[PDB]
Amino acid sequence: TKCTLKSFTVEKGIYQTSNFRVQPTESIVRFPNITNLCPFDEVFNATRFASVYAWNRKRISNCVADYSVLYNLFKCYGVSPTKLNDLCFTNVYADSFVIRGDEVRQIAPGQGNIADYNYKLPDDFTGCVIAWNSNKLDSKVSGNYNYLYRLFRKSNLKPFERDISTEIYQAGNKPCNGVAGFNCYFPLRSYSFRPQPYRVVVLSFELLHAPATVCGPKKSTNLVKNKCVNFNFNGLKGTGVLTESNKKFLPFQQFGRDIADTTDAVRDPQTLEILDITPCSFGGVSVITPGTNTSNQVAVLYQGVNCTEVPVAIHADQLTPTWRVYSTGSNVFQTRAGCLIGAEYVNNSYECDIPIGAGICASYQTQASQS
Amino acid sequence: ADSFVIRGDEVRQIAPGQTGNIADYNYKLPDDFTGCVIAWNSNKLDSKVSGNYNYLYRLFRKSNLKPFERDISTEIYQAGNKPCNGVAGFNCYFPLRSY
Amino acid sequence: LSSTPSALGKLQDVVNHNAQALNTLVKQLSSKFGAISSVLNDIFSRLDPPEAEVQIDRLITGRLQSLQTYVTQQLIRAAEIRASANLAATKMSECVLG
Amino acid sequence: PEAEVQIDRLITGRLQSLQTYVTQQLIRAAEIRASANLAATKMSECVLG
Amino acid sequence: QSALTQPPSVSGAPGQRVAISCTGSSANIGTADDVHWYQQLPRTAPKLLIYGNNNRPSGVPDRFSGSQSGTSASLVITGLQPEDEADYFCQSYDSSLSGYVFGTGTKVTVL
Amino acid sequence: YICGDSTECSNLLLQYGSFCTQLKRALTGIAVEQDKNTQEVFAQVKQIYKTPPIKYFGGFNFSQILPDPSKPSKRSPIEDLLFNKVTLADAGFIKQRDLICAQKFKGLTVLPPLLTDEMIAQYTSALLAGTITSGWTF
Amino acid sequence: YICGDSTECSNLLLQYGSFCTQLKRALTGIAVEQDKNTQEVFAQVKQIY
Amino acid sequence: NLTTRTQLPPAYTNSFTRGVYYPDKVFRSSVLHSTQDLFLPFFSNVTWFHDNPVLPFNDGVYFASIEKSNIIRGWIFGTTLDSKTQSLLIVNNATNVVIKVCEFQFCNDPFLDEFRVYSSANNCTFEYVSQPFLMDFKNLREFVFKNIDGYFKIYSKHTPILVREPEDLPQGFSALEPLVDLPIGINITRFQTLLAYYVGYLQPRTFLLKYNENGTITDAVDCALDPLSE
Amino acid sequence: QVQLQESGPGLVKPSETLSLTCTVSGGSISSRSYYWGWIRQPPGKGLEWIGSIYYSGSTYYNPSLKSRVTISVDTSKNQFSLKMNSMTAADTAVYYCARLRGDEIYYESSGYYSYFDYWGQGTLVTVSS
Repeated sequence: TKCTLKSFTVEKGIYQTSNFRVQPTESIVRFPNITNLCPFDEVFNATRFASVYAWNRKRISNCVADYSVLYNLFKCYGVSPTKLNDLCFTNVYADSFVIRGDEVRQIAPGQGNIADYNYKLPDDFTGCVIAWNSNKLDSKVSGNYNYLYRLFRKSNLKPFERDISTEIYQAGNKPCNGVAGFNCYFPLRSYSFRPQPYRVVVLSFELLHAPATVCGPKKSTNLVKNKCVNFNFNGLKGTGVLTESNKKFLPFQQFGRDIADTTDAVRDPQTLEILDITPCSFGGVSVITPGTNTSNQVAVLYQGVNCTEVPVAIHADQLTPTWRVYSTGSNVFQTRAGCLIGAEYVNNSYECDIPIGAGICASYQTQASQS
Repeated sequence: ADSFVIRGDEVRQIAPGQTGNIADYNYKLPDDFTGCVIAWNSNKLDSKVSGNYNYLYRLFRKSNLKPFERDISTEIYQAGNKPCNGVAGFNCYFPLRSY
Repeated sequence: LSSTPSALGKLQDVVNHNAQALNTLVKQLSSKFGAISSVLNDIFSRLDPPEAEVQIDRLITGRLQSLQTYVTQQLIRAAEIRASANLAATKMSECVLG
Repeated sequence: PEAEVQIDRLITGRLQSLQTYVTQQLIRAAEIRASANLAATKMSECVLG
Repeated sequence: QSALTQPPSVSGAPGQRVAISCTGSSANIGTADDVHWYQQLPRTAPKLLIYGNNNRPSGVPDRFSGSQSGTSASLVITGLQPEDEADYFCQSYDSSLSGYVFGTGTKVTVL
Repeated sequence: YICGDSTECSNLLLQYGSFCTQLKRALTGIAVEQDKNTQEVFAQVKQIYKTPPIKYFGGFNFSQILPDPSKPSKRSPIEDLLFNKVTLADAGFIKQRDLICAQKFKGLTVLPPLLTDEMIAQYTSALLAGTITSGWTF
Repeated sequence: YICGDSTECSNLLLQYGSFCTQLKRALTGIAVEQDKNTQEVFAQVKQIY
Repeated sequence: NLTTRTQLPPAYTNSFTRGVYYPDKVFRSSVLHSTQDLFLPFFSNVTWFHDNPVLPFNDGVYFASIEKSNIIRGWIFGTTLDSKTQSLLIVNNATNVVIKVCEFQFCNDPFLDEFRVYSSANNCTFEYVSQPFLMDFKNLREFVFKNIDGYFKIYSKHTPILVREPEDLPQGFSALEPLVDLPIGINITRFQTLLAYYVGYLQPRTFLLKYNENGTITDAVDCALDPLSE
Repeated sequence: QVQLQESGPGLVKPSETLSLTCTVSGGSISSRSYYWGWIRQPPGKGLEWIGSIYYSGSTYYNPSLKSRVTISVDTSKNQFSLKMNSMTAADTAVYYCARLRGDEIYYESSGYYSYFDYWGQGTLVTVSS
């Protein structure tokens, strides 16, 4: 109260000083009980690859990825590479290919090669890529007879749209069918390197999910109910109590949403029940004092909470179950304004001295000592 | 004016929140950094086909770096879940690398 | 009073304005203000702090503007209710006490 | 990625201009409400009696 | 979730019509979708006997079918055979739990 | 309301600093002003007056405005009718599928008034007993 | 006022939420309030004398 | 096999309050949800046929069939219907459904008697044989075919009706529950059916949906439809 | 010619380790790309479902078997394994391997129904002893 009012003397009255909040006690995480590991040897190391204009998908699905082994062979999009290791999803889409040194930045969510004309990487890309430079190992002139580059067509394609037709296309003033002319060209030419193919490994991560099959290397813990806990359900972090919902979820539904843009309920990844996301109890703190000219004894009102959701046992609150750094008080009384700690309730009615709420007022009277 | 010799592939990796050969294994820049990082080509002083074995870096770490922290070790890093048992094998590496 | 449900409209408008201001403040929380997501946890779980910082600064300035707007309307309505209550106390003293 | 960065700026400024206008109209409407209540009271107590 | 009410037994006099039924809730059978009846001879695997509320698989004869309509599903068996003395089960797909609920069974006895 | 309360988002509201305290001061002033409004309207007397037990006032029947002792609310039939015609949406209580008052989980709480409905009804009863038994003299 | 005559701003103003709904309900309340003010001041007779 | 048939002029009918499906997988209950999605416009002109004409697929098609028994046994989707691009085929063959994405090569008038739908099925890339989509002129079947980038969403409903046989697509409301979510990466611009018949086209509109205590839609209002609805 | 072979021991004490393997006899039908399940039937009782697996993942479990024990499919060896670790006293029963329905090619679909068509012979396990 003194630091809020910026004074060493406090007048008589009730003062709103801080907010009562409850710490999470257990820090729990819930992942599906999987014991598999990702075979990254097939991911990083291979000898034959598909083309720059028609690449394929070696999808590593249902395999628990670890990203500390990334540098055994970078650019990263969507999620920064320090925290791909805690995300959870269902499938990993592999989108690997080969490139040229003048094409190292043209297959991207942003920046301009044959991939924009025959098979394209999306701009809304939520995966992380690996930039491997393989001239110093695979030393040769021609990469492959199936690796070819071109300059333009008459129209661009969508991401993952495949059209590898070998025909002259027209951006000029006349149609051409095997005819050279103004913007009638067939620029599809094969690679010829000088001192050597280069290779990129892409792992696209999906959205709009089923219940998740793949997680990070974090070890899941036990489920704690009816207490304020710090939870993590398949990447969904938060703090609150986990009670049973009694909600009619369909089996393909994994999350329930309230009025606001947040999650109200979540399906447990292991035991498949439905748990409410209810944040643990809080309220304003009101400090009732008769004035530092009169006394230093104060009473504390925790607004809008029960007397069971508040620190009552002041001798065991050095273990910090609450965001309140201290805990004082002797007498505990329940008021519709909140749980009042520090004032002894009497059955005698007096004129209102310090208002609290719902017909209850506080005063500093003689009972014989002052309290 | 802290000074050291890196490879050319990671000039721009002296920055907070970066992963790379020198970013997450040997040297880290703080998030509240005020100043400048200066890099230049040393082919007039250190143009060698073979490696300069007085200027090395580690490719692996066991614990994450602190800003302005030195970390000198000759230990052998274990990459896989299988124990290395002294002699380096599959997914067990001596972390120190050179140009 | 029983036959006309709109007889008590002056009090029901006060209740509806308070509940409607709070519900507007709740639906206003489900807005992006030009950011990529209205969820703070998503921006912290997908973006690095030099970009997550400006995204959440956009969201936090949205919530600052929303709260300042709500308190400005509450002060204006509190002035109106204070004028109505002063009129009610004047009518109590001059109609009931005399 | 630079366009809507500037458009967000200019929309925010114009939206704040509208919020300032609506707030001052509410304050002036309260003032005119008090003046009209006084005028109705004066009509009832000066004209009707 | 299940609410599957099924009679325990019914008279199985040969050459005579036998109608059996199971009734659940309005979430699995009342959606008019995915209710199966299974035939189980004793010490024999309970093969799929009829599906799709009336749809007959390969090998299952005629005059012996299903008449589901709404919450109640029912089989008609006109002309009971001596090889049809078995136990008949239901199975329905619910949307709230998908617990794949089964019936208690109607053990037909011939006389 | 601003931050999700499971996060370090609250470490950037210190960059603005004195703004949330200004709202908490302003809303506290509004709340104290509303309690002052109720106190100025209804606490016009310093004594709680009662009607005599024989409710005969020369043929004037006040039973629809005097409080009914047979009901636990201790209100008149008109007052019992008035509280039933207002669909009240306050949440000034400790008691915790979801209704509109699930907005409490976003940090929006409702404080209960200083005078309850029973105390306002007793002030009204005292005013009625005074103006029936004593005229304007009280 | 914010975007204009035919500037596509449905991807722009919808990102800020129901804010102009608050302006529209506020200005509508102000307009109804002045009509109520004129009604209370001048319409105090049950008959046109 | 190609077989000759008789061409007829089309008819038109009213849509009433019919053609509303579940837009998302999130289970909302006891609310009023405002959504901006593909829907059939209310009180629109639904094209009514009695033949099997080749019709366009203008970004989502509402389909309806009123019949006594199993007559219309499936659908055909694609851009071109020769052996040049891939296409989708859905056949409700008596006791099963067969769903194929292949290259295909159809005849001019595909129909079911025997099977004369196509001639070749080279390079089959998706196949799905399962419980037939068709269920129970008393029978009414509703489907919504929505081709989003990556997915082909089929929504279905089955209803026993007793109305007048011509011009009487019945009024009332029935939400269309999701039936199947095909993961097919093909372009679809045109569709055909296999042999009443109703085809309406979806448009991006704004709807208000009423979610009850059981999560089932029981009322839908279109603001665009009328000022009162707005 | 669709047959399902089943294997697994039949007598354990409570808190013991056991596993049931289900193999395909060699028919291409009910071999690789099908939905699968296990059915438990107590002696003297009716059928009741316990286990089901849909494509690679998407496992649905009985409320009795929700977190009780897991299930696995080795697709290449046509092996359908249901682990049986530390069973409670009510699991003395006959177990059946069963294919649902539905061939599917190359993708991961989304169907809202279920089946059981072909059934194994059934293996008896005893745990109350």
